[PDB]
Amino acid sequence: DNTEIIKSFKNFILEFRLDSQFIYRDQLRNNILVKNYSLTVNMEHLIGYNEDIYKKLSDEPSDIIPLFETAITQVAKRISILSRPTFQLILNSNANQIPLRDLDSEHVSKIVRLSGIIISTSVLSSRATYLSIMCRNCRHTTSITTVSLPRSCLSCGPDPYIIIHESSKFIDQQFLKLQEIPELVPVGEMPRNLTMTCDRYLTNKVIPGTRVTIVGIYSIYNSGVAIRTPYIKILGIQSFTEEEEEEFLQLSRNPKLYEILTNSIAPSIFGNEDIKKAIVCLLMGGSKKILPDGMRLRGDINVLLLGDPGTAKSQLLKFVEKVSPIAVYTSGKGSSAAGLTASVQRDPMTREFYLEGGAMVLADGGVVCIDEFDKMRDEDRVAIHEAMEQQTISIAKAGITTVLNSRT
Amino acid sequence: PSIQLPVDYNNLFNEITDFLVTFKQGPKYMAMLQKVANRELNSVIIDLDDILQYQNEKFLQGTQADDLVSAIQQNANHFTELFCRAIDNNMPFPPNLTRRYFLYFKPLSQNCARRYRKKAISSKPLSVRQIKGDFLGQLITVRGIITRVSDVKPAVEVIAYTCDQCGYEVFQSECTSEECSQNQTKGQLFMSTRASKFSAFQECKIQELSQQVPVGHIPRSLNIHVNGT
Amino acid sequence: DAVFGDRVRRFQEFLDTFTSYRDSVRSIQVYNSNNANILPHRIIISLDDLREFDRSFWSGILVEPAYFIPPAEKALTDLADSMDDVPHPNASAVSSRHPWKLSFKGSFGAHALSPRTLTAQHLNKLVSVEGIVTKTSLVRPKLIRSVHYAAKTGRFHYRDYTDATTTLTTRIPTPAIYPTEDTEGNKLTTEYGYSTFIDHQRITVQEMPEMAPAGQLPRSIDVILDDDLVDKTKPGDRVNVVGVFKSLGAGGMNQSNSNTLIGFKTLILGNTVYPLTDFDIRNINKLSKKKDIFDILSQSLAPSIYGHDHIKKAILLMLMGGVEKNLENGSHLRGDINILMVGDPSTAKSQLLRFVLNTASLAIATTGGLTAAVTTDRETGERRLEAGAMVLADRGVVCIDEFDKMTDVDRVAIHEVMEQQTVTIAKAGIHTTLNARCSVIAAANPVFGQYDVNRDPHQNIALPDSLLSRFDLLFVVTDDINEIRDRSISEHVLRTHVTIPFLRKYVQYAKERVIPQLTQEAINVIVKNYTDLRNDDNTKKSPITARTLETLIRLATAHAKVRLSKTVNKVDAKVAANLLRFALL
Ligand SMILES: Nc1ncnc2c1ncn2[C@@H]1O[C@H](COP(=O)(O)OP(=O)(O)O)[C@@H](O)[C@H]1O
Ligand SMILES: [Zn+2]
Ligand SMILES: [Zn+2]
Repeated sequence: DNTEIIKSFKNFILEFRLDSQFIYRDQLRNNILVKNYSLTVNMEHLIGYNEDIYKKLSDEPSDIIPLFETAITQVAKRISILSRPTFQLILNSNANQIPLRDLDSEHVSKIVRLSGIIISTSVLSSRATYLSIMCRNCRHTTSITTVSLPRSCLSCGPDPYIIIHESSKFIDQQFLKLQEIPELVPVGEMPRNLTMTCDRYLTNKVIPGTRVTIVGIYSIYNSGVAIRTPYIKILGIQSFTEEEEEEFLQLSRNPKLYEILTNSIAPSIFGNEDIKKAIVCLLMGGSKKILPDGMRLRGDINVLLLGDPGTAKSQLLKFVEKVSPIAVYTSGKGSSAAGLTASVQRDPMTREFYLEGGAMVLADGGVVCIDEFDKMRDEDRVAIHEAMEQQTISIAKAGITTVLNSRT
Repeated sequence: PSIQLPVDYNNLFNEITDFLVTFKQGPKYMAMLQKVANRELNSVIIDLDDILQYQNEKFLQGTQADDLVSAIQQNANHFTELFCRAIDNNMPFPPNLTRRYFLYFKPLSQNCARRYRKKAISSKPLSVRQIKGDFLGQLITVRGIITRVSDVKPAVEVIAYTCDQCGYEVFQSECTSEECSQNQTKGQLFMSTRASKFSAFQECKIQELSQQVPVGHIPRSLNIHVNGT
Repeated sequence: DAVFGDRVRRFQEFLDTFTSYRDSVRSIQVYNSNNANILPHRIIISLDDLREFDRSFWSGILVEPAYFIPPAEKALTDLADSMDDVPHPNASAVSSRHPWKLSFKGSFGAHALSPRTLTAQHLNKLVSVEGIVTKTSLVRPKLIRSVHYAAKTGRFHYRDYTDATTTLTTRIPTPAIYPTEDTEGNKLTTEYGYSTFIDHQRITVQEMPEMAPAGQLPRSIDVILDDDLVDKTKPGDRVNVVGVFKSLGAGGMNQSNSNTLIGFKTLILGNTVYPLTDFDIRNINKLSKKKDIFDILSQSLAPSIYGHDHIKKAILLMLMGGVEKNLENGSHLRGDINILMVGDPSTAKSQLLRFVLNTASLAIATTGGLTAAVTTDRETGERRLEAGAMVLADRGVVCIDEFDKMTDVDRVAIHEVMEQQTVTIAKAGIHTTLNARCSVIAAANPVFGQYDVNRDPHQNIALPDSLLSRFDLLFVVTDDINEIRDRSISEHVLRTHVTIPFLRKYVQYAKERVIPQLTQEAINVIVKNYTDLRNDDNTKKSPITARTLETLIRLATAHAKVRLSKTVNKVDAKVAANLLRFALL
């Protein structure tokens, strides 16, 4: 029965044609030549090629994805033999993404699509993928591909087998933390975090503060009466309408665009045209440049409002936080260097220390709004000096040291 | 699996007995054992210089001789028991459990070794850093400064018990004596602390001096255990 | 099995077909027999020679060490034990039983990795790793073979042991303790003098920061060393280590233990450790005789800065340095020179400091553990001192940025470093004296950001006068704008919107081979100039003390080194006096 599924995958790889070319076969051959044992399968082509296997994958991928891995491995080995390890499945998709807050007990073991920002990444971990074991009682050997060792020998007492280390294979794995965009979080709520796991070629592709699009499987694992920690098996990470493009180009073509936008910044406030234009410039921001020696010019524009109280200075920041696509608003009094900048904290779910981004790390590529700036402590200001002038944050805590970039 | 070595403990034990009987001060060690038998002295000190002198005397007399000093230096852990066994039979329940005396070896002197045309590497005042793993079980002389000493602590060598069912003294919960092993009823053992073999023990630590440390390093330390008198 | 013996014979054929290995083994044997210190039982195998001898065997060593390396070790040990009869009456039974260890050299192929590039795909392979030694563990001996005597049988016995680290192939482990009874059941007499023990230590290697990208934690990996490699390195050493990257234990495979987080432990079984012209000299000596060579060398320094000729000259003289002396009374005289920079922060101090740090061969950057009087603890609890920049820069130069921001403890420690060129460490249970013969270059900035040119740094920066007096030269720079000159210097910036390799050899040779002494020519000049400076009661950057005379002597010696003359002359003293007068104004 599953032989038909394998044959269908083989056809979808070898014989599928798009743009008058065998795009999947050619891309897998190119990956083999590069020696990258991974295949990026597009779900939009899969649904158009065969709907029944798509239904099976969408409803019960539990056996389908082992079939995907083994079929891709076999087909790639056939291609390598024709031209002259287990190949990883990578999924690219553009279907509608379910909100993170809408994930429930009904999407168990179902492949879903998500989007969010990475706030923490763990160190790499080595996991077994192929084992050879020997019985200590009688030296009988066998191979095994959650996995657990056999309780009895196949030829010896309970638990007789031991692992032959020099005849086994292992793979890497990384643990990731995803959360919803704070701009999409209504006030009065802490953004929901989500645990994600990736392995082999999908590791180390993101750092905290990165905004990504996810294709993966919703699942749970045991780590409250029956509060099983949910986690995501990462399958694919990605990181305007034509009429919208025309509308915004006409807006650019407007002979009075600059003044229109200047008035558009806080129209419910009077005057203050100079600071309005300066805030417009801040919203657009500068252009990045790189020196020939490798150093980067900070393109961010930082403006200090230093006037008398009651001059609509707070209202301007609160309005920008609405307007900017990426915006973070926090008070100087209620913040700290460990909160504004990155910090190292231990993850209770995986019992490991994690590098966790701060508020300014979350604002990477955007604008942060800070108020009562004169009232923060000097150490926080020293860290903000680095954040402003070098676009980096230096962390030296416990027994680890690291530097993390922040284009805020 | 069996292996062979040139060491012969029969010849070494006979040489030890002959040295004890013959080496004059009457014999020095026979006089010491007489004092011990007179209950005047509590511990016995064995001088390797005397053994080397006896070996050189045998060499000059043309008689048979084996390097007993080097044998003791290499495996002092067993040669201490050999000397104790020799004394237990030559001094004027298993015996080892009831012994209350102590024995120690004092090192060779460099002048004596040079006078007998031999190199005394073991007694050379090396530092704790220069002691490799090859010296495990070997009698060595270490030069350094003591940095920590612990107070006297109890150190029981053999724990003693008494049994109500048979009255035998048991040395190490159930009596292992022959009478209780034969009988179906066994008397529960209780710790006879006053009969237990207490030994005086202190913990000491020695450390390198400043002139012994290499460039940019920290002076290493070593643990010294002191027992008996 | 038969394959093990086949590979043993193959390695014996490798050793015989290239006698250049076993002849060195013979030389080591002869040297060891003559000393009845001992040379280690280790030789280095050229990977290219093994590749050209047996491609399969070399590929097996690189890719499947567990099945190829132990046969090679056995073959080498057999060749060593069979090349001579070992006529030693007693050493033959102990010292001759140590197995011989292999080392590798040459091209590593694709196995040239960093602690970041090292991944699970490289497991069970012999790889070479480049990195820095963060810390070292405590050394302990390890039992290998136990020898004991069975008194009741009248004959000796022996037993061997295996461990997952020392055994490349997964042999059956032997957790048995030293035996008390043998097969015959008789009580055994322990033979410590004939048992075999080998020392062992663990070190951690981390990827060098020079290639580490930002936004990720640094990558580290543990390396195991034994016998002769047990104490060959210290923390902070750049190292290239070759070893087998091997995994150990189990990632929760026993019983259920189905936690997703648990991974397998991995490490490297290290086996080889690599700690990290006349034409030029003659050209240097020939160039030294030109009258303009000093100015040419000064202009080659700091090409990114226009003007500031005196600062470049001072930097060159400081790099040249003076000459230390010893006296019959046991006293020692300082020869090195220090430089301090003061003024507006962004104005050219960072660029000059960058050039000095990049150009000098032993330049260490510092900013507000430099005292080298703090301990770092191992994982087992024991602790060791960590080196400080002021101590590591011995016979070098110290570069300080934001010198004003350094703490008072650093100041009171650096007083002795700058004055007596030494560090007096006095701590609880640790007392030692270390040499700190380093030249110091530092930059400091005023609190207001704008330097008050009408006043000395004693009020603009308000550092202690005792600390300031330890700097031989002081310079104040501030962007006093002249529009045409600023345009001329900034056109190069707008365009962005003697060779240094020879100069470094020049400085190295001059400081290495030239040791100038004083001469009657400079004595009168020094006395006259010092007396004139003392008589000059006009305001100056600093008062005139004997330290000024010492600075004059040091500058004269440095200028003589620039001239590569072993005797000072009047021109050196005149140049030193002119430079000091420029600095004091
Ligand atoms: N030009 C203006 N047009 C309209 N409202 C203004 C203007 N200037 C100030 N305001 C009023 O002032 C308030 C903002 O004051 P705010 O800047 O928060 O005080 P503070 O400077 O103490 O933080 C708003 O409620 C706003 O209505
Ligand atoms: Zn079995
Ligand atoms: Zn009893």
